Amino acid sequence: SNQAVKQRIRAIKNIGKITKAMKMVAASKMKNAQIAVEQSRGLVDPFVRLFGDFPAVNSNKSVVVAVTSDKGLCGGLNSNITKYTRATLATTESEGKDVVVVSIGDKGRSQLTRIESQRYQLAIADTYKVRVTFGQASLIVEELIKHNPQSYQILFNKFRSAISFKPTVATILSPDLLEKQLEDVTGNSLDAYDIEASHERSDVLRDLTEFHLGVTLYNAMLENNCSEHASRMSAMENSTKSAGEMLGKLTLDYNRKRQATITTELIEIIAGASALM
Amino acid sequence: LVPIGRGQRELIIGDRQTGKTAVAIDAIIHQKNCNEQVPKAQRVYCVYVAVGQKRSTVAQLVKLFTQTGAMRYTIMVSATASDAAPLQFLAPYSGCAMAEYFRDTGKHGLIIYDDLSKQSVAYRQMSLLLRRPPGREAFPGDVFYLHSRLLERAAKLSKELGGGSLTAFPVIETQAGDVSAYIATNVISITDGQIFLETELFYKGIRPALNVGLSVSRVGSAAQFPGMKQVAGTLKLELAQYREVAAFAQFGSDLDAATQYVLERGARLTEMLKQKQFAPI
Amino acid sequence: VGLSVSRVGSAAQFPGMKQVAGTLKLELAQYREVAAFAQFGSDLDAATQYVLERGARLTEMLKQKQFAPI
Amino acid sequence: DVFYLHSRLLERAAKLSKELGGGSLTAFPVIETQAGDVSAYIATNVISITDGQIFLETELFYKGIRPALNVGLSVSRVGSAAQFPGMKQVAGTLKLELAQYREVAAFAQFGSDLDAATQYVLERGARLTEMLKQKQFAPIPIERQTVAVYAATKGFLDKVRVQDIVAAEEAVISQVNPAVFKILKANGKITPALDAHLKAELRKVKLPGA
Amino acid sequence: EAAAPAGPKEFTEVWNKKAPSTLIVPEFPSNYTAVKAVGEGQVHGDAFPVNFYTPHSILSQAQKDTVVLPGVDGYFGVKASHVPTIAQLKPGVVELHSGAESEKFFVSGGFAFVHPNGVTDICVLEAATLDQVDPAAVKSALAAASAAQPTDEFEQAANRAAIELYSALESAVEAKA
Amino acid sequence: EILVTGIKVVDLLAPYQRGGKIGLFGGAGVGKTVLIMELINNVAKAHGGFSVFAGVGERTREGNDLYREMIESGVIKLGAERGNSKCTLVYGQMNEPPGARARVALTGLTVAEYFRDIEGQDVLLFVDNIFRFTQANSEVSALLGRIPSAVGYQPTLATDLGGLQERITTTTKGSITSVQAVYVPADDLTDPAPATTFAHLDATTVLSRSIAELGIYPAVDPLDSTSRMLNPNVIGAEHYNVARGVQKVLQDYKNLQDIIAILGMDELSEEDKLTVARARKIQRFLSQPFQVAEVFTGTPGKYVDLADTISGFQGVLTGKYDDLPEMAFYMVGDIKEVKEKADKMAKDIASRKEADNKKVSEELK
Amino acid sequence: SIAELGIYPAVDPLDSTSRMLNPNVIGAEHYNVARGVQKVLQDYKNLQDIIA
Amino acid sequence: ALTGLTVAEYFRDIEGQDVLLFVDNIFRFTQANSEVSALLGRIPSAVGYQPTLATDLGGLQERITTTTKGSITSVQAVYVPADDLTDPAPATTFAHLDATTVLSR
Ligand SMILES: Nc1ncnc2c1ncn2[C@@H]1O[C@H](COP(=O)(O)OP(=O)(O)OP(=O)(O)O)[C@@H](O)[C@H]1O
Ligand SMILES: Nc1ncnc2c1ncn2[C@@H]1O[C@H](COP(=O)(O)OP(=O)(O)O)[C@@H](O)[C@H]1O
Ligand SMILES: [Mg+2]
Ligand SMILES: [Mg+2]
Repeated sequence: SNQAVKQRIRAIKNIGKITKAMKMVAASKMKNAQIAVEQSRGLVDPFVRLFGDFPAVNSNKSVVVAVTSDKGLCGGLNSNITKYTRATLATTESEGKDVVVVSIGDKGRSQLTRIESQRYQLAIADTYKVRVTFGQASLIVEELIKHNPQSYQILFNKFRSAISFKPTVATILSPDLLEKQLEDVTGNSLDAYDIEASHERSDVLRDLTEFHLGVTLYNAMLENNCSEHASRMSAMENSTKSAGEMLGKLTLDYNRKRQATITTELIEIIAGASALM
Repeated sequence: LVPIGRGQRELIIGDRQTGKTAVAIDAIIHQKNCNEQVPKAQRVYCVYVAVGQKRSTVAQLVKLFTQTGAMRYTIMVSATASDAAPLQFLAPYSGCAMAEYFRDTGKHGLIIYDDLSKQSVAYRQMSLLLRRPPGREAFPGDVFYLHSRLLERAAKLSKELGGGSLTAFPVIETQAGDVSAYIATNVISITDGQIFLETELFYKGIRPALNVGLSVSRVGSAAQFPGMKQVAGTLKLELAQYREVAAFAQFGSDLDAATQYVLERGARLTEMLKQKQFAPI
Repeated sequence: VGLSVSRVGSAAQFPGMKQVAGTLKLELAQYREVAAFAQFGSDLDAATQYVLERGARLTEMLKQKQFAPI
Repeated sequence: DVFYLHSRLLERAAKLSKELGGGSLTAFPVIETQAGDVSAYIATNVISITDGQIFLETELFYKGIRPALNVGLSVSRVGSAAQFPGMKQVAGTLKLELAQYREVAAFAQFGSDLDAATQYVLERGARLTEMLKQKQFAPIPIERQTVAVYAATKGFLDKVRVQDIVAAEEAVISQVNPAVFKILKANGKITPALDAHLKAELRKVKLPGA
Repeated sequence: EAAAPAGPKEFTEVWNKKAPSTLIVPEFPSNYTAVKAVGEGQVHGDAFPVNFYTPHSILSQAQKDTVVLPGVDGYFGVKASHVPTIAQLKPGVVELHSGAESEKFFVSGGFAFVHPNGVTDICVLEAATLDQVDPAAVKSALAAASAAQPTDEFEQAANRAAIELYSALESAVEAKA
Repeated sequence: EILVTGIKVVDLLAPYQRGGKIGLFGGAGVGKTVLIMELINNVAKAHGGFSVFAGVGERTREGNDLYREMIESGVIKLGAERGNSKCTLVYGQMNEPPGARARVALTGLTVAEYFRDIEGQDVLLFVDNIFRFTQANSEVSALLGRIPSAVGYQPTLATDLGGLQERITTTTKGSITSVQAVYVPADDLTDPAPATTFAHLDATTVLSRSIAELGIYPAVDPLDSTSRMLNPNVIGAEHYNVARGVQKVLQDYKNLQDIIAILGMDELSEEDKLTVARARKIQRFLSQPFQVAEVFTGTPGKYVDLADTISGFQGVLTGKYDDLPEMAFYMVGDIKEVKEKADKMAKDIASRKEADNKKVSEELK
Repeated sequence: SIAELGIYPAVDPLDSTSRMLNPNVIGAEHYNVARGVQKVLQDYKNLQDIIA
Repeated sequence: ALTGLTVAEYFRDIEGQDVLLFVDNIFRFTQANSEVSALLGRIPSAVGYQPTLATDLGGLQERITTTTKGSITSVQAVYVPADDLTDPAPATTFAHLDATTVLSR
């Protein structure tokens, strides 16, 4: 029973160096993937200063995406997104609107089914294995365009810094299925612009909203990956703290057992010798 | 998983209130169920040696062996806690001598020494009061010879001597699952098998709380049922695969659709080996 | 190397070896501090990976071959 | 017989009956503990002799919370419902608020998730544990402790942030009219007239956190 | 017709009724942009802000005075207080000028907006500097792109985009200044 | 036959026998005197026999406390009403020499054995710290010229303890329900005196200090407290299945706690999160206010009936009360009071103000 | 630990030593394969705390 | 160590000075007194030490004090046996210490 404690110290110390490695790994991945996150942050801005921000609009059909992580030591990031999924998905509910929920990342596949199982249709996963590219987000936008709602919702975590990732809902409306219908006030605000397309405005907005979905989906799953790495860096920071305080308790209790072992073996030896002399 | 032949001594070692007696009472009650069905030559006569127990604990067993009917074949050698320390030291030898009658005259015996760890405390008391010099924890030097003199009397005799048999079940109580004790490591070294009962498996629902990874039988496939030799070879082959995958999948990292198969199949087998209290199958 | 010391120390070292062992033991101290993270190879750090690679070089230096003293 | 050594020692600390004079003897055994190990031999001997314990922690003492009284472990069951009645009227709320402070520090040892009602019990607990810590070789009378924890378990100190509470309670003891200390000492507890004058007097107090 | 006037502010107000109250409002893409379209200003004479973006880069964000954009009708130019425009770009050279110096990015196509406040947001996928293209592989690929001509209008439309992008790349690489 | 004690963890997980030896195992400050006083208050009034309190090696202050509270509640009557008393006290408290504390348990046994053998009726024997008997014989045995046994004890620990313990039984002519507090010396349940006295009891209620430090009182370790009554042929399959399911959930949480302390509850399965939430609720629900603890806790105590215990714990097992928080279960009687406290905690989530003016404490009231 | 895996004979490959394991006794083609097998079984044990 | 103490006590009590005493490895003083207690056939106390450990240490350390004449200030190197501060030799020494100066690598 004195060797159960020594091997438990062995287990806690190897766990405490594993988590300290994974903290530095997450910190290394957070800096060389922030060099790709705030590069892609720019292209979201022309579409929001062109189309605006219309989250609570009365869509007939809506596809909501919660883009989450694939690996699992992120520390309550994906669960916070799973709760903001229903927190922003009940604020849409005004007339009995249809909703399709979709998860990007393996840890959203397991977590939305507990709350919304009949409204689940697609799981995109293995997305951060090599990297995130725009052709990939384009294909995910294509399969979100196969069924064609009137609105899109993307739920992710905006990578502010290595401390805060306050989560974000970004909204993308189908071209004149609801978007220009949300633009017409005493005329319209979209009619200021000269459409310089080949075909009509109804097709330049058709192309323009697929490009907006691809840009928003790319930036969402890039910001979510960088916030995942920083959340894992903050999660394995508390794991080495816990595996150090548990190690210190176990080291103190081992010192007690070591002292008691020497005392009890000594008392046995003295009692053996005193029964002869 | 840990089958037992006739003439084999098998240690039922476990922590404080596991199912140690309940394994041994079920081995005795089951011999009553088999003695009605076998011919007269291959009937097993059981002896339960109760060392250092309560006197009302053993009165609950005479009441259980009567209302099952196992008392027709059972001798109970009862050296309770109020008996003198030489009566509890000597009661495993008295019960072995009452059970060696059936071994020496061609019949089959089953001796159960409940708490040999309480016989050695009765032996330590006399040895320390006869001023014999103490050794490990306080025990006399000859406390290995105390138990190996006794457990080696459990034998399967040759056919010249009658073909008789005596099967021992020493019971050893550990303190915190610490099998590295003095009396525990002696009887582990003497007996052939080992039925290690765990208190953490007891409360997970797994009753009999048999640690299938630590429980051995040195006779093994030599003296088990041939109808279950070809089935329980697969059973321990799968439960060995169940154990390491559940150490990983309780963290909750990832699962692999065949790693998912072995921790879903091994849960079918773990629930299969559960059992009620006094119903030997 | 972390637990082996000499209380006499480098006052009784071969000079010339003292020129190079003084930075050898510092490089091996840095490697021992960043050791057991070499299983993270796909998870590269580009500043500790250099001292990890050089520590793996130098631990392969000090190996010998049994009654061939140098 | 090292249990008997201390048991036959501490059993002479008694409260005698009126036929024996009514005298008393209060014992404070002191036991040094190694690294916080309360499960030692002599420690668990004297714990099962004495009527309570006062646990003083190194993690509270290093932080400057002095006296470093482990409130979750310290206990005194024979002296309870035998203490100062005004302090008994005030201090149950203090024990409960330090209990909830211990609960929400047992939940959040790192600060990032703030409920803003958990922030309230954090701020009240940090105010109270600044209230109870005091300096050496200067004991306080019980009415000046009753008023000082009355001014803290209620409002009257939430203006003061977390640092200036040591000066805030000194300003409270100084600027409160010292008749209410005589009424609290003489009456034994805060009467509703005294509660009225005490709620009144704790409003004309110039707190240093402003 | 616009009976659901949403926004960050309306979603903040309605979201405090159906979600649990301890949850802070989810952020919106509006909260990280200080520049809008209807917010007048940002002009200051001759130079205008050119937000030349890319999915994997930000190629320019400082103010320039004239931008040549390769729209689908043809190359057009943007001076300071230009008319509002949503121009789809064919594969061509976006010329950024600050004076006599011109940086020539050959892009892959993708839209380019001019807003009422004079901000211009060129938004293309692959926006290479014309330095880093070789003049050999373009006709080398167009010889094959003029060969595989199937009836599959998916593949034929890809061939049309291929020959048109490659032809524009050729006509932009022989015509250097 | 079962002995109902009105304690949730005792009646559910290790139920007591009406003629059984009961042990309360504890480590200096975990609550076995408070448990033995609550068992006195609950059991020794419904049980219509005589009581013997053998105080062995405990505080003299506690003997005076029990004597004065028994004179108050009329269990002990003074003067000419003395024959209507129900309890007799035998005291060998911790100021006594080692020879007195080594024989005073035999005096209390003799008083109990007269009522069992001659009056022929049921006795309640409460022995506070039967460990002090063993410790007193261990003080004595050094000077008798004996070679010491393990840790420091007499060579005759098992036989002295067994000779004392085998007298405390129910025979065919009378009953002795025995409750013994057992001290464990340095929170060491493997010490030879507790490990020897474990085999003499029918129900061993082991109190843990880690349970007590979480505020859970009575600090009964539910995975270390056993009975011979937890058997479906004795208590019925409903009670037995609820108790084994409660123990299965608690053991599963105990296996998860090593992961939860390091990786947090964010790494768990949803099945694991469900069993951690349910096990925290059934850990808090095993705690109970005592009527003898209300003079220093202030919370009035609750006697929880056994049927209410079984029904409430079954409901928390099946998932009928996952709507309720964790702290609604803490220090309540039965499942009606969980829902009452859960309405009240929720109710007090708003009501925190409007003590601003309109007082009875302005200057002329 | 080797026996609970089912590897029988449960010989600990790292802990089992011999004085016949010199290359000038059993040759180099035996010595280097034995030392290579031991090195692979050792860094597997160093990885095994992170596989689990 | 008592011989060094006597040399220091002459400077304190006759010369009237503020003396410095350096007990190099007070743990070796403890270990030496433990050996002479083991050799005189005394039963060892806790972990392995002399039964008189606190008084054999306090007999040395209580002569290091300030008198009315002068003082002795003692700078004692402390070795901690198994990196265990609850070992009885450093736990008995640390009761007497008034300051620690930890020298770090
Ligand atoms: N297979 C089983 N299924 C259900 N319950 C069991 C089983 N085996 C034992 N138990 C229960 O566990 C309790 C302990 O059993 P048992 O008497 O065998 O303990 P033990 O190991 O002999 O310990 P001790 O010798 O201290 O009594 C018993 O009350 C019994 O009801
Ligand atoms: N049921 C309970 N409720 C509240 N406090 C308790 C309870 N049981 C024990 N305690 C606390 O534990 C302390 C020690 O209990 P006690 O029974 O006196 O210790 P011991 O187990 O050593 O006899 C008591 O003073 C009391 O404060
Ligand atoms: Mg038993
Ligand atoms: Mg007590």
